Amino acid sequence: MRPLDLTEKRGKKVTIYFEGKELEAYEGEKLPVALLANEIYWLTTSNEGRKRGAFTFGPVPMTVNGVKGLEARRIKVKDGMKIERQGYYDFHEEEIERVVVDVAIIGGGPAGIGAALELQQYLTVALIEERGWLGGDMWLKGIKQEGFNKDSRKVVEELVGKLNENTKIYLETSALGVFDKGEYFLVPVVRGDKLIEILAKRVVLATGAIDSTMLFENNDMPGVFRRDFALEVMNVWEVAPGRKVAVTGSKADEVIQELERWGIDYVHIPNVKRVEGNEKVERVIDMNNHEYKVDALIFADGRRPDINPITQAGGKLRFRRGYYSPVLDEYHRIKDGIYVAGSAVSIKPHYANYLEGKLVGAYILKEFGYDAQPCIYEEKLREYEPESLSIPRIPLDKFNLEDVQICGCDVSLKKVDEVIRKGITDLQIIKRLTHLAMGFCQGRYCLFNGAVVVSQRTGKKLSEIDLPVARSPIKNVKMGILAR
Amino acid sequence: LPEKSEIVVIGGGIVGVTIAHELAKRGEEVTVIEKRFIGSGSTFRCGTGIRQQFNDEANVRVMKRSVELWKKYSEEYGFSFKQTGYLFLLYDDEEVKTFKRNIEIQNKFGVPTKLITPEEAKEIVPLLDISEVIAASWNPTDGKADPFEATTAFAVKAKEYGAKLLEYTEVKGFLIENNEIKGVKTNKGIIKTGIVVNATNAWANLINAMAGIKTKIPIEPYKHQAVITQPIKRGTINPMVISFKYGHAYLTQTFHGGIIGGIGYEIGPTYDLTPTYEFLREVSYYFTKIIPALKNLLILRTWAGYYAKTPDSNPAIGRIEELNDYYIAAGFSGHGFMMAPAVGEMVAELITKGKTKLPVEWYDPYRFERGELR
Amino acid sequence: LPEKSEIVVIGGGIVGVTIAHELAKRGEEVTVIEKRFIGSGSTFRCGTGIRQQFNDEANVRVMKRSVELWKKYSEEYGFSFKQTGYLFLLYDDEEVKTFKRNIEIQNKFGVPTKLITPEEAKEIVPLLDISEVIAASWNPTDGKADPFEATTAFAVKAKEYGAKLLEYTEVKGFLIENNEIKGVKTNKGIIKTGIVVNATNAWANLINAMAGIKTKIPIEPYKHQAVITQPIKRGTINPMVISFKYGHAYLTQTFHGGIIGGIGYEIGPTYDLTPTYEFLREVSYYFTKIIPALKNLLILRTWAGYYAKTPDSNPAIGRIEELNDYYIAAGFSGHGFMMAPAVGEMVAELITKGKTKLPVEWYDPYRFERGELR
Ligand SMILES: Cc1cc2nc3c(=O)[nH]c(=O)nc-3n(C[C@H](O)[C@H](O)[C@H](O)COP(=O)(O)OP(=O)(O)OC[C@H]3O[C@@H](n4cnc5c(N)ncnc54)[C@H](O)[C@@H]3O)c2cc1C
Ligand SMILES: Cc1cc2nc3c(=O)[nH]c(=O)nc-3n(C[C@H](O)[C@H](O)[C@H](O)COP(=O)(O)OP(=O)(O)OC[C@H]3O[C@@H](n4cnc5c(N)ncnc54)[C@H](O)[C@@H]3O)c2cc1C
Ligand SMILES: Cc1cc2nc3c(=O)[nH]c(=O)nc-3n(C[C@H](O)[C@H](O)C(O)COP(=O)(O)O)c2cc1C
Ligand SMILES: Nc1ncnc2c1ncn2[C@@H]1O[C@H](COP(=O)(O)OP(=O)(O)OP(=O)(O)O)[C@@H](O)[C@H]1O
Ligand SMILES: [Cl-]
Ligand SMILES: [Cl-]
Ligand SMILES: [Fe+3]
Repeated sequence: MRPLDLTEKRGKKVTIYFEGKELEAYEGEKLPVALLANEIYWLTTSNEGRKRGAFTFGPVPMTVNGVKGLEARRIKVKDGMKIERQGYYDFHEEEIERVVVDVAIIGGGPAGIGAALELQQYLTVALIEERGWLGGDMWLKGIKQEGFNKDSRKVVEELVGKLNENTKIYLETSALGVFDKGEYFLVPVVRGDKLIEILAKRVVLATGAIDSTMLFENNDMPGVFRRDFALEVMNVWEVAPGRKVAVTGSKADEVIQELERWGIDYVHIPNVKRVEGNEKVERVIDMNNHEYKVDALIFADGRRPDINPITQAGGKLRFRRGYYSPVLDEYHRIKDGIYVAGSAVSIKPHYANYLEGKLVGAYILKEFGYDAQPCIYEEKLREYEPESLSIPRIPLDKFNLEDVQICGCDVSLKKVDEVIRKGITDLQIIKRLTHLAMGFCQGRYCLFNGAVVVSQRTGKKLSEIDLPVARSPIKNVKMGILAR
Repeated sequence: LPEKSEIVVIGGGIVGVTIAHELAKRGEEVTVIEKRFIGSGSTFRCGTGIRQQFNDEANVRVMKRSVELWKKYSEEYGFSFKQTGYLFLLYDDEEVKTFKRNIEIQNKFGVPTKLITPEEAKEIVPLLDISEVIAASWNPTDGKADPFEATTAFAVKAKEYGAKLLEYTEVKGFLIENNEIKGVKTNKGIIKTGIVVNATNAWANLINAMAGIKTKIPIEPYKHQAVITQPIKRGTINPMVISFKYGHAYLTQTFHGGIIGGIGYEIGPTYDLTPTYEFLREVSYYFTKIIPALKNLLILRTWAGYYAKTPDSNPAIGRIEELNDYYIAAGFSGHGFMMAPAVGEMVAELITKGKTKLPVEWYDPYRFERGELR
Repeated sequence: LPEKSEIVVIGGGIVGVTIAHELAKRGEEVTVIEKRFIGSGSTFRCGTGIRQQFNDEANVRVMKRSVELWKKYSEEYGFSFKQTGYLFLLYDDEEVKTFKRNIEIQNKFGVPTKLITPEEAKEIVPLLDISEVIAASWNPTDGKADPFEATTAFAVKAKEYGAKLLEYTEVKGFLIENNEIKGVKTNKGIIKTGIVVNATNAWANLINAMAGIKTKIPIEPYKHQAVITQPIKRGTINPMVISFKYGHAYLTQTFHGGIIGGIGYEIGPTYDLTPTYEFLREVSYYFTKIIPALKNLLILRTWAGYYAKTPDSNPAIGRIEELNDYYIAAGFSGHGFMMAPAVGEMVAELITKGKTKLPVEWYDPYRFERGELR
């Protein structure tokens, strides 16, 4: 057992080296998780000298066997592996498959599975998921779940269990976007390092929501965990974020329930001002200047639909219930032939998103001439009012602005605030002046916040501040993979 | 919103503001009218300029001059223009002969371009794959600059010198009395003026239409595209590297560290932006042929913008005689950012003296109907 | 819906049905699978064929043969194929020399084309403006036919001879065991077969994709367009008149009396139909240059259709070896209607004997990866 193991691992034991030090890991574990288990948090430094971990926004470039600039999260641990830290900008110096399919479902959470289950009654589908497992956010929980009155992870197993050979599953697979060729849609997809082109008649974006990022002082430092990452390490791998854990944000109960299940000690800090520490977090300070000693901070401030795949697919947005949503016709369509389902549509219980996927799959099944009954899913859905999110009042005056990070790359809240103060309110321009939303997330974890700041400094309402649209490759792909 | 103005420049991109800028520092009173923000449009989607390696006297003289103005204003207003060179990679005797010939004409007019060696080309840009390059055209006084940074700079100076820059203000029509311009009709009232300049390149036709110009000045918007990679160590790729053989690829590194670039891949006369999968594939193929290390680099985003094309890839810059005090500076066909400082100077002189130091007549608005393509 | 079939032809356009037709009259059992109706698709949007004036031996021999089959089947099934000729108008020595050379090769292989005089060209087609035509290429055994009429005819005979023609039936996949085809998966069940023919020209890639064919066979759909005028006295314009100089214009009169035609104006790889204003303007300009009387004629409608283009404007017709009993006959690049009777014959013989009388190897599916363009 390593110090942060929640279980004794029974996988094949393996040995790796971090900065020369000999560490034990298990086969199949991903680099940052093996290092966490061994109490190692600080994995890289940004170009302007900011220490960083793997469990919040931003990329983790690491030298993995003399090969510079590999992404830590993507790398499985391997016996004899030589791992080292490096600069942010340090790079290394040194057979297309075509598959035709009826629908192409992007995203493998409850919505995606839902759609696939409905669809494979008669059609051939691609279920595309970049994640390596086929649950959704649901596979991150293991707490009993409403709707299917049954344990979160047990439901996923049941559902995956029910998939046909009519469903081609694509794990560890990144969709690069959707391209309408009139007669079909092209969804180019990357798995391992092969490019696969999926030509489909229909598409469904079952694309999910992403966790909102909280603005407080060293919010990027090692040992801060965004909700999803904390749940992943605890529930998927079985590793604690730390020995004693601070928890914050408006959905902190979801996290606390997991902590309690695993018996991980914690404090609940409703309003975080700052985190401090040399390599990692060791104190958090609240808005009343109270300090708490802890090894990690976990924040959970609500999920918001990931709008990138929507807007690259050519969909339009609406602001409602504290977040941006897809504008849909009466059939959950973004545009003719592209359906949207799940937490991509709105925030609501897993079961609801599951139904919406079935709903969306049923419409296309009806399109195809099969006798489906989308409305039974429709009427089940209405039983679930979509959730709201409070819009954050960022106490700008009360923060030391250069310490609070807005995006992954450079980009402090101060830089953004500065340009707004000089009159610029158009996010298009803000994007260019500061590098907000130009980093390796494409604004996923910062655009909305940038908007909130403009809105706050301006008085201009959020339902009027329109968002820069997502462009060509919605996910990072390198570049060799795309020739010839 | 002013209600009278001696001169009205339509369009507030690099060209529009750069023209205003010259007129204003020359003591003249100018207001620019931009329908969105200063520097939106192609200038906002633009690569990083700036080149003197052209193939005819006029363009070479204009760009020589232009580069002098880039040096001057760059340091004088503090906006940053690195002279890292332009590097044309050559692969066969066909190309070598042609460039030997281009360089010759460049030299005559004071642009000291050299034909160089593969290993020399690889000293500059160490990551260049040199295996099938047989020579390269090199000029160390070509460079790159951020079109947005540079436009905003010229903009605040133009205002300082007394120009009015009107932002969410669209031109919709003209008050034309006899053949006199009397006013420019907008979405926010009419402005009285006798002299107007059309600097809306991709939109030039629209402005020409509103003015009732009957002279054929064919300027079509075409969709060109660009890619940006993840940031990389500073000074990894310094000059603009061009490869005609590999799909009219151009690539260089941004000041942020990016490595930006595009290829020839043109999409027929359209106002559509929105990038395409086919461009994504092609740029990846071409770039990685030219510098192989790019294979290990993440692509972050892709975008599109207009080339405002004419049949001979040269702008239309001149006085239109049949409308009284109508000028055009539009249709820069992909290289209008680099020209801007110089065309500013030219247009100012036209307005102001009736003739120009530089050979502005190469860009004659009337050449097309007359059948005289360059 | 059958459940087994010796041969399955995918696509029920002129090419698809014409192939089935040969196989069936040869005693073989064929079922065609068409996703809409027999002859929808390009055949439905097609001009009126049919020409032997090509510039290389294979095409000239194939079309000579093809025309023999048009004569035979035309009268034998009663579907009407008027041999009114094709008339290529020439305007300069450049063109004359080139056509002198084309005709020469045409003649060698039994296509008796003549180079003719302006006044001769004007006897045929009295309304031709002859003022700048210096010669014309004329062959009196080229003609025109209605692609829909002709397809439906071949269709009902193919059925008579025992072919199954399946109409609202789309191919979606293939059951491939080893490298054996076992079945063609459709929207209405699977059909067992060991031999399949891909005749879906514009869609060819899709079918190739479903089959897992890894050989590069580049076939792109391009938007071409046509116009129809109001009906006019019978026999006013009898031959197909071609003018390369005036925008690759082709025009002729329909059996209804229409005067149908298009021009070169191609719109980049797309599946979009829907006509354009720019085509409307251009066709009007070109036609009225070639025959001035057209100026007084009402345009009624305009439409669009696919050319299924390859890099060398020749189809891919052959056996694909790595899939067991996969054939392709697709990519006719604008002249696939006229070829159909002959390609039917060729494909039948391939399936049936393993080789063909005609030079089918010119249309080698493998030529493109091998780098060998025609
Ligand atoms: C991908 C790409 C890369 C490029 N790279 C380079 C390069 O490396 N070097 C180079 O020199 N050039 C480059 N260019 C081209 C360069 O962007 C253009 O030549 C240049 O921006 C032209 O500037 P402009 O001011 O004439 O046009 P614009 O910047 O488009 O300015 C015209 C302005 O007029 C405004 N307007 C239009 N209609 C109206 C109206 N009715 N009323 C008021 N305003 C109106 C528009 O809002 C617009 O802002 C590139 C272009 C693209 C697309
Ligand atoms: C404006 C215009 C004018 C033309 N003029 C001439 C001319 O004068 N002379 C000449 O020779 N040619 C001409 N052509 C070209 C001619 O139309 C084509 O070469 C010819 O129609 C090709 O026939 P085809 O049967 O190969 O293609 P098509 O007629 O398109 O047949 C392919 C069929 O396959 C079907 N299909 C596609 N996918 C599937 C699937 N998955 N399952 C089942 N079926 C499927 C389609 O429904 C379609 O009906 C012209 C074309 C255009 C657009
Ligand atoms: C000089 C220049 C640098 C750019 N750098 C980046 C970048 O580093 N990251 C990024 O995501 N986009 C970058 N872009 C693309 C911008 O997002 C660009 O303005 C754009 O995408 C146009 O807006 P649209 O894509 O919403 O149409 C750059 C564009 C230019 C012209
Ligand atoms: N471009 C993409 N390629 C592949 N997978 C993607 C892509 N974008 C998003 N995804 C995946 O889509 C899935 C979204 O599922 P998620 O569980 O978040 O939402 P859901 O299925 O609507 O239901 P719930 O939100 O209640 O779990 C995630 O697993 C995410 O990794
Ligand atoms: Cl341009
Ligand atoms: Cl065709
Ligand atoms: Fe980012």
